[PDB]
Amino acid sequence: PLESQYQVGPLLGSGGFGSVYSGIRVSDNLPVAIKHVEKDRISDWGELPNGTRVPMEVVLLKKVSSGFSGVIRLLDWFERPDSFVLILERPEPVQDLFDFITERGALQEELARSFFWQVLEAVRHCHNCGVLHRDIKDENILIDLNRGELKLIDFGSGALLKDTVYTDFDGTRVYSPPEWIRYHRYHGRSAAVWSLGILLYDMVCGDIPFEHDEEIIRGQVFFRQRVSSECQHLIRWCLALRPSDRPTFEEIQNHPWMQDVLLPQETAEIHLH
Ligand SMILES: N[C@H]1CCCN(c2cncc(-c3[nH]nc4ccc(-c5c(F)cccc5F)cc34)n2)C1
Repeated sequence: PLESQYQVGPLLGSGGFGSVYSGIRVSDNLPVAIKHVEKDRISDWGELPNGTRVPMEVVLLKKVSSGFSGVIRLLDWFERPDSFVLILERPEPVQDLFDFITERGALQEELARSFFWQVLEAVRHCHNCGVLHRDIKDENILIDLNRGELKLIDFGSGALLKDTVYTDFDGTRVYSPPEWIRYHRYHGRSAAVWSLGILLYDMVCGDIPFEHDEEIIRGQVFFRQRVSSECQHLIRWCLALRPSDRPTFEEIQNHPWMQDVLLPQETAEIHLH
């Protein structure tokens, strides 16, 4: 059962994603997150190998939860009469990248370089497992403050990775590529790289670059903060209006601005602790 397995604490959040409660596995005080969601509010269904009709979020999660990674992992789940309850990891102390930036203002480039890299590595992981997150942002990235490690969260907008076109999008708008805005059509990888450019700008500037459809499609990036020239270049390269002019993951990771990254543990010693 559940309540017998987990001792539910206070509500951590609630929204489209449902309601998230702080919790702890009784077996070993492991800190966990307990996410509840009503079936009636589930749009994207799918099924496990054994063919169980579960939320696509569960399918994906299970696919990226094997072994170590920068993705909060799904420990266990439960089906209820009118809802699904997922048991997910819970760093402690932890803080999402949104509040972190909101608190600290634009980040130092060395810190951003560390964070972004970890992000990239986690997205390459997801794609290896054939999963497309579809909603990468500072709100869906948690920071394990004592480790300096970032974890991806919220796969309820995700999709199985595919080489053909996507015509559905239910992720964050201002983070949506121009090709979706204009044509309602996009491809996995390249649309991902567009959101990774929004994120990078977001870190180094403290706020996303575009706000209106007009801005997203014009593709003009103005820097509100003092950013290195190498960094503005990588950012403008990810925000290339034409999907095929955007860099590949390997290209992003091989960008000058991305050399000499600090490992997590030092990132924490230097910028968090
Ligand atoms: N739109 C996003 C924004 C954040 C909440 N959302 C989701 C969606 N799917 C999984 C998890 C989630 N899985 N494990 C967790 C441990 C802590 C906290 C956590 C936290 F550290 C700080 C504030 C709020 C929190 F919810 C969340 C966790 N969270 C929706």
